[PDB]
Amino acid sequence: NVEEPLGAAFYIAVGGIASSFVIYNISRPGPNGEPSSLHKWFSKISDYKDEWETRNTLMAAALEQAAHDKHLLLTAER
Amino acid sequence: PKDAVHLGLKGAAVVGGIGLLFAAVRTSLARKNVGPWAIFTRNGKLAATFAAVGGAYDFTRAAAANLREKEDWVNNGIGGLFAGATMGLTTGRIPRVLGFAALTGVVLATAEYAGSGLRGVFKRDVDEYERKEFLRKNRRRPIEETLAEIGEGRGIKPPGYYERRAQRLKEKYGVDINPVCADPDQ
Amino acid sequence: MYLSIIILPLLGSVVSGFFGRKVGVSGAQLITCSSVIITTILSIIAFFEVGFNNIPVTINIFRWIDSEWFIINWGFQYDSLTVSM
Amino acid sequence: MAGLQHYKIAMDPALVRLGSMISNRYKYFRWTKRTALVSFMYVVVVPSTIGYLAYKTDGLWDLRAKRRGDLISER
Amino acid sequence: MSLLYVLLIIPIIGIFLISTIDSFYFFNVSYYKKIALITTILNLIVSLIIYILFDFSNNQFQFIQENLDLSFYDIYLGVDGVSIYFVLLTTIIMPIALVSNWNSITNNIKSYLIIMLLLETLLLAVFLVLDVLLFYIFFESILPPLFILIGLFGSSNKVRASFYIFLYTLLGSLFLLLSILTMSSIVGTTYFDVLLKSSFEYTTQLFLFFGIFIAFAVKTPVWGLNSWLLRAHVESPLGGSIVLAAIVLKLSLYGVFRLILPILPQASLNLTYIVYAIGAITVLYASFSTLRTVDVKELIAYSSVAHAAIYLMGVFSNTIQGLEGAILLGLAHGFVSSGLFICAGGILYDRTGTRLIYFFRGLTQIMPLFSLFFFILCLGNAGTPLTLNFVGEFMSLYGTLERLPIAGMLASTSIIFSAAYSIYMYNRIAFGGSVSLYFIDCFRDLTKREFFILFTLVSFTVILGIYPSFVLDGLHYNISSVVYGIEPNASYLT
Amino acid sequence: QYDPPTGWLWGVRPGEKYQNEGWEGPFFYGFWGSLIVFAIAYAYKPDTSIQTWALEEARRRLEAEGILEDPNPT
Amino acid sequence: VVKLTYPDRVSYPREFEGGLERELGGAGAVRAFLCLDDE
Amino acid sequence: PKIPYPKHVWSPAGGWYAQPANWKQNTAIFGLVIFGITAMVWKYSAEHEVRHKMPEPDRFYPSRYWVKQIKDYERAQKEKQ
Amino acid sequence: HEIMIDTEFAVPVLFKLLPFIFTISFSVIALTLSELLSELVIYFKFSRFGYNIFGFFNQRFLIEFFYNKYITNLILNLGGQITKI
Amino acid sequence: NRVGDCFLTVGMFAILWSLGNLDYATVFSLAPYINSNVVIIIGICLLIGAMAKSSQVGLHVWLPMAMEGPTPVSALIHAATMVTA
Amino acid sequence: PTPESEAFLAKKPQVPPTFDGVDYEDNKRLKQAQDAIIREQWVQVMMGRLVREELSKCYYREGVNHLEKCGKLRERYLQLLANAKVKGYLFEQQNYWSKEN
Ligand SMILES: CCCCCCCCCCC(CCCCCCCCCC)(CO[C@H]1O[C@@H](CO)[C@H](O[C@@H]2O[C@@H](CO)[C@H](O)[C@@H](O)[C@@H]2O)[C@@H](O)[C@@H]1O)CO[C@H]1O[C@@H](CO)[C@H](O[C@@H]2O[C@@H](CO)[C@H](O)[C@@H](O)[C@@H]2O)[C@@H](O)[C@H]1O
Ligand SMILES: CCCCCCCCCCCCCCCCCC(=O)OC[C@H](COP(=O)([O-])OCC[N+](C)(C)C)OC(=O)CCCCCCCCCCCCCCCCC
Ligand SMILES: CCCCCCCCCCCCCCCCCC(=O)OC[C@H](COP(=O)(O)OCCN)OC(=O)CCCCCCCCCCCCCCCCC
Ligand SMILES: CCCCCCCCCCCCCCCCCC(=O)OC[C@H](COP(=O)(O)OCCN)OC(=O)CCCCCCCCCCCCCCCCC
Repeated sequence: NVEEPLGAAFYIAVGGIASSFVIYNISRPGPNGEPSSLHKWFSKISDYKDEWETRNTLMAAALEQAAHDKHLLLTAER
Repeated sequence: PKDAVHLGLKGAAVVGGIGLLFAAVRTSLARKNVGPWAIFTRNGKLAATFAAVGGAYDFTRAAAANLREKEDWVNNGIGGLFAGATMGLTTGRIPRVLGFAALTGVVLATAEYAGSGLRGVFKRDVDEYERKEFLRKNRRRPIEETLAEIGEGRGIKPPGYYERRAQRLKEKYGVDINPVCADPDQ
Repeated sequence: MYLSIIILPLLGSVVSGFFGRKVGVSGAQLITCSSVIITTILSIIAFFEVGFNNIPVTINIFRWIDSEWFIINWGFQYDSLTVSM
Repeated sequence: MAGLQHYKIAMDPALVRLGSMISNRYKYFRWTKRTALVSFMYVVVVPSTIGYLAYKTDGLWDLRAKRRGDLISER
Repeated sequence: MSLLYVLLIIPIIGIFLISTIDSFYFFNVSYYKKIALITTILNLIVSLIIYILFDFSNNQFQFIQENLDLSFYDIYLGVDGVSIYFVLLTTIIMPIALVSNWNSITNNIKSYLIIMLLLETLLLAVFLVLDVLLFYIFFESILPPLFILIGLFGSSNKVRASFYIFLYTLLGSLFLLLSILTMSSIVGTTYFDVLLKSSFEYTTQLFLFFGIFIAFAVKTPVWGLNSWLLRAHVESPLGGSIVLAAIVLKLSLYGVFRLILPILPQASLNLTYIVYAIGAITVLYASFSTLRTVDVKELIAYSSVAHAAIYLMGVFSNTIQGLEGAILLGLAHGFVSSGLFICAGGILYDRTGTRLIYFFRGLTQIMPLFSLFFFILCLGNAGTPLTLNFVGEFMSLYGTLERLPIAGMLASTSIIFSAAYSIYMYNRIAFGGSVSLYFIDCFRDLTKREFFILFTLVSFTVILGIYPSFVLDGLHYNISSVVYGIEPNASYLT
Repeated sequence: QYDPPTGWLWGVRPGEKYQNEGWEGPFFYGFWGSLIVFAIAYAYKPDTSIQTWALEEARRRLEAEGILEDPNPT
Repeated sequence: VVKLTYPDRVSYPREFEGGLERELGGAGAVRAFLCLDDE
Repeated sequence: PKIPYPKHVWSPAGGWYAQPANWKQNTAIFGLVIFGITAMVWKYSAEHEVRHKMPEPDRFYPSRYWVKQIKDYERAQKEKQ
Repeated sequence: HEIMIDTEFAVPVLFKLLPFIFTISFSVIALTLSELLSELVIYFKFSRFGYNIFGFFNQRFLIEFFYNKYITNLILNLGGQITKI
Repeated sequence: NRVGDCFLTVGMFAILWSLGNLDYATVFSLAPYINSNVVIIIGICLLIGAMAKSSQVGLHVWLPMAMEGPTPVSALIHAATMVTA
Repeated sequence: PTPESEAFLAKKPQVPPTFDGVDYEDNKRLKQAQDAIIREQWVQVMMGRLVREELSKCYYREGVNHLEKCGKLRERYLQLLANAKVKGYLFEQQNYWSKEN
């Protein structure tokens, strides 16, 4: 008459389904289009309005000049 | 044109003469007293083999040049093919025949395509700064040059593809191109 | 109902196979048969709902594969033939 | 036998000998009429055949939005 | 200190702590393994933080740090869509590789962990460098740690294996180096943002293509250049094998996106019928050969050859679908082949001490958890749907068929033979009679460790198999940049 | 008649408890743990895929024709 | 045997008014029998 | 008779003749978990079913009671005169 | 492609009831060939013509002997040649 | 069956190649309008896939070999539901 | 028309979809040109996605009458299927063409 306990697999699956239902509902933008409190944080931190555009441009121009200086030295008349 | 037999004889002589050199060193480095006439007795095969490879090589390239009526890298590889084949024939092993032919024909062909500087690379005698700058900034080219190398279709559909597409199909299949309208009202 | 016909045999198969130790032999037979019977009954209604009154039912849940032109969704569609079979 | 003790297996000598012969077989390959033909069939002909068909038919067709009165042949 | 540089620094700190902790505490080996595991966990945590901040539709390289102190050989790091998922796959896989060997090393544990941690920094550097020479420097830097890993911890034939993987890779890479040096000479620089802007002449592109393709064919590997994989991936330690198959095979795939698609598009278009003949040949010859392979890890190693041919055919399709399928199949093969090597090299080889398939039979009877995961991994290796392996195979094969139908049909036939060799192996091991009479001792089923390194791998493939959008959303705009062609009425707007 | 469910999970005999090798801590809380935390943050992540940006433009450009209906005409 | 012994069609093909051209998709699709060649 | 079987093998499907003494209880808890998901799915399918045709009032269409698209239509259609 | 109208009217009555005639007839020969005659069939079985027919149909037209040998084992030998040569 | 699915997979490639997607409401909305040769290429492929899953004379050898399973499996999967896919 | 959302402000191409007039030395403007090429291609293709979507609703709504009522929606997709395809910027960046040829 040994009894089999439910175990941890049952709780993880039910908890995972319950958590998935809970997390999805609270993450919705709501009836209005205004984002959530936590939605605005993840946009403020990842702003990079032109930061990658600025940094990349200077790097490309600097290395283009650097390639130019070597081209001058490497092709100088003997 | 060129004299295939005359060039081969010069080919046979030049690299056979070095074989005669290597044959004398073997005779000189021979331990037992074999006298001076072992240059052609015990090592005559060595000098003979060299004279054969050099003859086969210069004959065939000259011959390949006559047959193709051209002078390019193909002929030295072909020359090296029989040159390599000749050395393999001395061992009497078919894989040795093919493999040494393959080795020689490949090295001697990439040597002529690339033009190894062992005698000196060709000097451009131009502003070498300018060639690099042109190659560096030639970032946009006329579409015709690309169309010559890559052709039409295979996802490369320049403006005006559909008009010439119908013309090509009419010339080959004799079928007019006219897709049907998908609207009943039209 | 239309999407319950989908998941009910799935749930019955997951519990019986991954928890046959928990429900035991009779527990598994009770769930698979019950889930299939409940699913079977709902199909009979769907035959009336779709086949007899001629309402095809479209149900789209979420995109499966989305590349440029291919938009394959986990979408289900009830018409006369699928309720016949 | 290995670094970490495993279970006791009935290591059959015949099967052990078979699995060693396979691992050592490369050392005994030789060029013969048979081995040259098979090695030439698989490495050259069949690949060059596919390369011929791939080359010959590259661009021959496009299926995109083809209709009645319009062929599939592209070249 | 950019997040990308943080990725390369954490595994180096772990090396420092591993090799100095004895001066602060005879230290226990468990300590070293815990330092190494946490080190890889924090590296995974950083790669997840980057992914949250990553933007899916930017043509600028992201999370780049300005150097401006130019030298001859500087290391610039940056990430976009094509590199973001390879970085994630490296950070997910390496913790699993560490756990997969937790109990099976037992000697030179410090050396194993330091080598494993160094390999993480190098492989990540490969996917993050923004320069073509920088790419080569890291693609090759991993050979000596790989050479010493196999020799220190490999099986009986690890000497021949370590030589094969070192010399094959070097010889091919030397031809790739020649092609790379020609590019830097003409352009003056190998930086991505300015080398892609350049335009090489057709015959230059042709000779640049051979040099690069010879290296990528040794690393794919293509059939006939794959002896090194048969030896190395089998003779390697289990962790080595996981890293070798799930990460190192991908470098040539990621390298096709950065070294030939943008700069050699004419050569790629005009030579596809040669790539496809080799790709078609590899799909058939490998599939037939693995059907007759008797070493279980070599069978699983040989499957990698067949699948690598499919995503190699995808990257040369010039289509949006083929390129997305190629990355998704390369990612899918990373999880599934990792699980199959844990099943073979970790579970079976630790119990029996042998890898010959002749000795296994009926393992399902005593080991139902192993068989449950083994079957799901045998389904995924067969391209069964709801695995990320199907989405990648279908998209990769669709591009191959559209670019060139004769190769698509032949590559399609892999749907039969992958199933054929995967299920046939599965039956001779898990099914096919009762438990093999060669086993004297009974076997235990999966330990908690084995269950959770397999459950994790089968979870990733299945969830990504049901919602591949997680990965495709961050590939759509960047994949678009590598396509070469124009439409008749969309080109040249005015 | 039926047998009571038997078997040793993880090989643990009924007498004793599963012993920890030390990987369980970092793996269950560092590896999987961070993998659920990341999943939560992914629900709040802004949508920057090219497709949704393009569907919005495709919508208006279709609303300029008769295929779609403008919610806010003129 | 069947080729030498099989019954000829015992009914003229049915004709639909207007050919059902609009209902089947306009002139760009396949329509039905409408005052067409005998068969 | 019943075939002998190893007692040391743990299978989640239960094994050879597994039937726990608490099988009735566990079969009820799992049924409730099964029921709740179906309710969750039924609520979803009521909300997102799409129909371009509306059933006639007299016909046996039991879905009109729980679906939103028909209920909104019938509620609006009740306003006559 | 509609042929249903001719099915109800154009078809001749003889062919419409023809399957029933064969069904209700050939049953009696089969029912008479057993428990009534019961040896006409064995006489056919032990002839050389019947023995070859019986096996061919019992061996399912041999579409599995040529499959196993000229399709399945061909691939197995192809794999053998590639691994060994 | 996997042989049939290869032909079926190729068939969906031909749908995707010609129509942009393989959703039912699109394929059948454009069916009367596409190249007749395309439809043959399309049509043949899924018939071969249909040939495998319904045991047609070419790929037919699995259904009787598939009678090695328990009898209800033979009744349900191999006699009334899947063979009708 | 649908109002332009805040998201569809930070990713609007400030430049036309072309490479004429772009100085390839200047990185910002070339990158903007490549951005304009790709986004136009994707915008044109999601039109097909919406047309495909509408045709689906039309097809079911019309049933057997789909061959006669959904005609306008059928052709619009077919035109888009004929033209729209993300082909990248790389060809147009590397190959100038002129209509007056
Ligand atoms: C799984 C498939 C199951 C089997 C179904 C096959 C159904 C039939 C399809 C056959 C098909 C589809 C492509 C198959 C692969 C595409 C995608 C693969 C599958 C995607 C998943 C392959 O047909 C190809 O066959 C080639 C053979 O060489 C020919 O190429 C060229 O051959 C030489 C010149 O003809 C060149 O010298 C050579 O240089 C080329 O090479 C061409 O005929 C054609 O390209 C197209 O067939 C159709 O082609 C067209 C033009 O002919 C025909 O139209 C006709 O043209 C007029 C004169 O013809 C007639 O007056 C007119 O009445 C009619 O308008 C059709 O009647 C039909 O024939
Ligand atoms: C695509 C990859 C898989 C994705 C889905 C993953 C599972 C999702 C849920 C599937 C339904 C539940 C299946 C439970 C099966 C019974 C549980 C079990 O494994 O027992 C082991 C059983 C043990 O059951 P047992 O109780 O009889 O064990 C004791 C007796 N012995 C040990 C002798 C057997 O082991 C086996 O006998 C079979 C070994 C292989 C197990 C394969 C089970 C199916 C696995 C999922 C198949 C998914 C199909 C996906 C189709 C894809 C479609 C495109
Ligand atoms: C092997 C599985 C294969 C799956 C393939 C993909 C699915 C296709 C087959 C299933 C078809 C139906 C899928 C389920 C549809 C409904 C999901 C659901 O539960 O939605 C309800 C919940 C809230 O509804 P909401 O989305 O907010 O509606 C308003 C939004 N406009 O919406 C939610 O977001 C809640 C999410 C809850 C968690 C998911 C529930 C899944 C239900 C099925 C579980 C199956 C696995 C069982 C695991 C073991 C259980 C013991
Ligand atoms: C981002 C750019 C990075 C550039 C490189 C920066 C440095 C990278 C690492 C280079 C080498 C660092 C070595 C770190 C370990 C040094 C500390 C140490 O002493 O470890 C000792 C360890 C175990 O030995 P021990 O514990 O003393 O003896 C116990 C016997 N019961 O013994 C060992 O750990 C030895 C481990 C095996 C050898 C290492 C793996 C092969 C390396 C080949 C070296 C040549 C190539 C170098 C490549 C550098 C990275 C590209």
